[PDB]
Amino acid sequence: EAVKTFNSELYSLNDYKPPISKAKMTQITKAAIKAIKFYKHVVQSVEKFIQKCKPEYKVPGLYVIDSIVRQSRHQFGQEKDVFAPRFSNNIISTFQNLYRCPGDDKSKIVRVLNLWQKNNVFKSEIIQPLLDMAAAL
Ligand SMILES: [N+]
Ligand SMILES: [N+]
Ligand SMILES: [N+]
Ligand SMILES: [N+]
Ligand SMILES: [N+]
Ligand SMILES: [N+]
Repeated sequence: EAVKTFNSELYSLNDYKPPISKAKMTQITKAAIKAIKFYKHVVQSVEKFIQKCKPEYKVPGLYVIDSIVRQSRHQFGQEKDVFAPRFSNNIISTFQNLYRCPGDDKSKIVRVLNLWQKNNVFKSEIIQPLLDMAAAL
């Protein structure tokens, strides 16, 4: 139900040509956060979206992760945020999927990683392999 509403908004990305509207991203993020009880379902849905989506939607999918983790850290506290730790479990595979984006979108991913590193959204042991994966392409 809370997960149904989130899935609905997430998959609605398919109706749009990137870049995605701020208002749409906000709606997806707010739905994720309202559904914090079901954070595992939320993370699983985002990961599935990114695995299966067309190449033009990989960066939008990453922005969904970025938007959820930023809002959750702001709203619940960096130490208490449940989203970044849960996304970390499969993150190497998530990014393997993300890097199968158009070559003109690769820089957008590295930008996100650079900001995550600066703000310590993940520790170096997670961020560095993700940075290494960009360089290896
Ligand atoms: N998808
Ligand atoms: N993309
Ligand atoms: N939290
Ligand atoms: N959280
Ligand atoms: N992930
Ligand atoms: N970021």
